[PDB]
Amino acid sequence: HGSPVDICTAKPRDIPMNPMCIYRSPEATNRRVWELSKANSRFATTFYQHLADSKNDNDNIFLSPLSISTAFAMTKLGACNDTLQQLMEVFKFDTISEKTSDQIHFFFAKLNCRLYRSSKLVSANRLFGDKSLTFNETYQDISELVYGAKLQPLDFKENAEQSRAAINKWVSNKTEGRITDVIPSEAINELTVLVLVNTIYFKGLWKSKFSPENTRKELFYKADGESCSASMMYQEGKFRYRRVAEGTQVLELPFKGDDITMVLILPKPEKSLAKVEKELTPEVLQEWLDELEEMMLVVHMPRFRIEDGFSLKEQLQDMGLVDLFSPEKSKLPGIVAEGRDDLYVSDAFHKAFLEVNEEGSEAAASTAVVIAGRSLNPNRVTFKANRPFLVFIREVPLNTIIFMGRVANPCV
Amino acid sequence: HGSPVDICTAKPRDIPMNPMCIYRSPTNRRVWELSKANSRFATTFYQHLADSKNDNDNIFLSPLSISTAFAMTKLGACNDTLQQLMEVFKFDTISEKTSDQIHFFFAKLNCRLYRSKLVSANRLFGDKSLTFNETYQDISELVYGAKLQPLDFKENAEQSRAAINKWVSNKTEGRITDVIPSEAINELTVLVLVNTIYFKGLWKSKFSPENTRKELFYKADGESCSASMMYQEGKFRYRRVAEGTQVLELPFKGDDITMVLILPKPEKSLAKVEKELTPEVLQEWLDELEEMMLVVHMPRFRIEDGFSLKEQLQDMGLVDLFSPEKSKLPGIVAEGRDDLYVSDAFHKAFLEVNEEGSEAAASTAVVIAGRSLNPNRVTFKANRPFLVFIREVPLNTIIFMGRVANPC
Ligand SMILES: *[C@@H]1O[C@H](CO)[C@@H](O[C@@H]2O[C@H](CO)[C@@H](O[C@H]3O[C@H](CO)[C@@H](O)[C@H](O)[C@@H]3O)[C@H](O)[C@H]2NC(C)=O)[C@H](O)[C@H]1NC(C)=O
Ligand SMILES: *[C@@H]1O[C@H](CO)[C@@H](O[C@@H]2O[C@H](CO)[C@@H](O[C@H]3O[C@H](CO)[C@@H](O)[C@H](O)[C@@H]3O)[C@H](O)[C@H]2NC(C)=O)[C@H](O)[C@H]1NC(C)=O
Ligand SMILES: *[C@@H]1O[C@H](CO)[C@@H](O[C@@H]2O[C@H](CO)[C@@H](O)[C@H](O)[C@H]2NC(C)=O)[C@H](O)[C@H]1NC(C)=O
Ligand SMILES: *[C@@H]1O[C@H](CO)[C@@H](O)[C@H](O)[C@H]1NC(C)=O
Ligand SMILES: *[C@@H]1O[C@H](CO)[C@@H](O)[C@H](O)[C@H]1NC(C)=O
Repeated sequence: HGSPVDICTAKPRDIPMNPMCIYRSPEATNRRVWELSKANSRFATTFYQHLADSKNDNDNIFLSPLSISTAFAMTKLGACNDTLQQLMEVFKFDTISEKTSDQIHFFFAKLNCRLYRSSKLVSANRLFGDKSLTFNETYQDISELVYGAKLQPLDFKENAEQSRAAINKWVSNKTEGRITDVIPSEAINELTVLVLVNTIYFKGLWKSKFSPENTRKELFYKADGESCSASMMYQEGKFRYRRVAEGTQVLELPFKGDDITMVLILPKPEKSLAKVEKELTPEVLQEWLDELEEMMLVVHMPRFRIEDGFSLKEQLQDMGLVDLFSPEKSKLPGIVAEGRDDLYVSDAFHKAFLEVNEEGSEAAASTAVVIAGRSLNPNRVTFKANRPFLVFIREVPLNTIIFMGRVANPCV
Repeated sequence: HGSPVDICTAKPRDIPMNPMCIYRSPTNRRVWELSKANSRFATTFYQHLADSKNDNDNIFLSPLSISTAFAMTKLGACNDTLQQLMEVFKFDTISEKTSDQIHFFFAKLNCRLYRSKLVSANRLFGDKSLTFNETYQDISELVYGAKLQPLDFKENAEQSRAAINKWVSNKTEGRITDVIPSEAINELTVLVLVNTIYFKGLWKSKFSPENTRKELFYKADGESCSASMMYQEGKFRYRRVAEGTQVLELPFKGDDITMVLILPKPEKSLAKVEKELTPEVLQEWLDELEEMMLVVHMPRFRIEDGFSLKEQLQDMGLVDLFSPEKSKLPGIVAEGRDDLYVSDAFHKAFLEVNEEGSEAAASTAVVIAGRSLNPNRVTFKANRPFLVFIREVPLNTIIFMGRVANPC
């Protein structure tokens, strides 16, 4: 009698499932799966902000924070010491009050089971290790059981570029031809050892379809004030909506099953999207969603397609002292007379001197922090018009942000 | 009737410390814990600095000085600005609770440090036309002894610049003269927080001029030049650690302040030693250097360095995972290969919205590799570039540190 092992159902009894190292973290569904979605959502918003920071407000942005959280959780499996701790912290997995890092994989397995079990929402993970190497069995086993990531051998040593073409094809296969060149040229060479890959594919139909005979060409105004032609869709009906504080709007468009929805966030005609992006936290997002009431309204949005991509190594390691140097984001309310927070460090310098001779040595140094007050120029476009907005594709019962981004240019 | 409020004496309760905001982070153990944090910023920051420079250029800074100035700047920070500040400077690793308690510990440490000559002076220069918050002003005077001198930025930037620079020059015996560059201050400048640190000690074991000789020094780019090398033999704390690195400690009259020189073995690049550098590693080396009779020979030289902190700090978010040296992934390959690191990682995404619904896709690829090679052009035994640390031993504090890449 043979029975296929399944983590969703229960853990094996003999197959060892313990990572090589362990990090003990500080401090209406499953408490575990819930707290993990909360951590994931915390990485999504935090990462998004940093991402949006390094880009031009005229550029679109689109990513799957869940996808990223998944790939690195998979990579975490073999991490140790400091590498493991940083990973735990960077992805907010350590915000799960008291819990060893190895428990994260199982909660992650419980989440993926609930997510990928109306509207198509699939995911596939895979490991591509070099054929000449011998990979650790427990690692290979945990990866297959927790993330369903089997290890496929490739010849990086002798056939890098062909191996790359292989991994890219696999991913094109798991995303219906949508993601074709995930791994760039020269990214893989004879020194490569293992490539961990995650993919997520989603395609749903509106619970409340739009009718083609109602789409119209209209001018859409970008952040820099320039305009372009856009096809705007139109329909009126009952939709969950809400006009929050400062005038921000939140609109939820659900897909056939109702458990996956698209949430649109538009700032007040006078305020910029950047104001809404910096204020974005997982709690704020939750408050908005919470206080959403259904009502008769006219939904007016552009039909478009956007493709985006970026290096995580680059983005992840550039999260240092950012706010203090930003006129918009800097918060230094304590310095001046009465809360004046337009203060920000315009620049800081350091000078040092060292002399060593027969009698001894002399050393000097000075650090200068230069704070200045400034402002943000007014927004070019103030009149009501089609402007850029935020987009989220959520799984509601699981409180999970699958996709998210900024639709800054839905043209041509 | 009147007793000056002195923090070096006081206990947490006595000193009323209330900053605008607070941050909750996850028994002189504190002063100790603070020095560790500073030391951790020190190494982290150095590695990043060394990284963006040419291995042929010298490097010299005072991490303590930067930590101090930004700690002073932290007094008026809030929300995300305050958290980042707490984290980037590793203050969030101090087993405490509220972000305000570190200014109390930093004061305790500055007390022990500044009472060989080792002094420090901090001052705030605000625009005369503005009104500065009284509490902020009081706390900066109490904790860092930073008084607020008014200057006319709004009307006389260039003159005010000259003023601040002259004060710095005064507190560093004319060593640091142009800390603040031109155009760095203008009509919109509001406040300039300045820290200063000066040190001058004599060797506990002086060097004799009659023994200095010009010797060839080989730089990182291969070429060689002449340097005046000092010579003397005696008992010094030393040690030839793992991977063949040498650590030498030359103390100053008083023993409480010392210079530590770090030299990698011939076939190892200084750059690789810089990249592997961690507070713990540094500690272990220092921890048990044995005293022994040996011939110490080092160059006599001077180096002056300066740089903008914005660029550096803005990107201080590195993760060992992307570091060939520091990455730890012993669980992937059988037996435990240590050299595994993520060479790069990519994300790609797609979204299409139309009348019928929407379609989204995405992939994340993490590429792990091993066998990273650090260029090494001077692999023979000769005078080469080394690391320099000037530390306070009873307070395990790194006051100054740098790279001597060209004493010529
Ligand atoms: C200067 O910055 C100060 C921060 O260091 C800031 O102090 C805060 O001021 C408020 C109001 O004066 C205090 O709140 C008081 O009032 C509330 C309600 O009236 C009481 O419940 C409180 O107990 C308290 O009595 C804050 O406590 C105080 N924060 C501190 C110092 O702990 C000043 O407001 C700033 N002043 C200027 C000129 O802007
Ligand atoms: C593959 O990675 C494994 C981590 O998931 C790692 O597991 C460790 O394997 C060793 C065996 O060498 C276990 O040590 C055992 O042996 C002693 C004496 O026989 C026992 O007393 C111990 O309690 C233990 O059972 C480790 O405990 C085990 N680590 C854990 C926590 O699972 C393998 O070593 C790696 N294998 C290869 C090929 O590198
Ligand atoms: C930044 O943090 C401070 C607290 O450290 C927050 O201050 C509170 O602001 C609200 C207004 O929304 C007031 O009702 C409270 O009285 C404030 N608390 C204090 C200091 O008494 C502030 O809201 C935070 N700002 C952000 C980024 O949301
Ligand atoms: C890394 O952690 C392991 C246990 O997880 C420990 O045995 C080892 O000494 C650590 N490595 C270091 C930092 O020396
Ligand atoms: C620096 O300031 C002191 C007083 O604080 C003054 O006496 C001294 O002359 C100044 N330094 C010099 C010599 O310029």
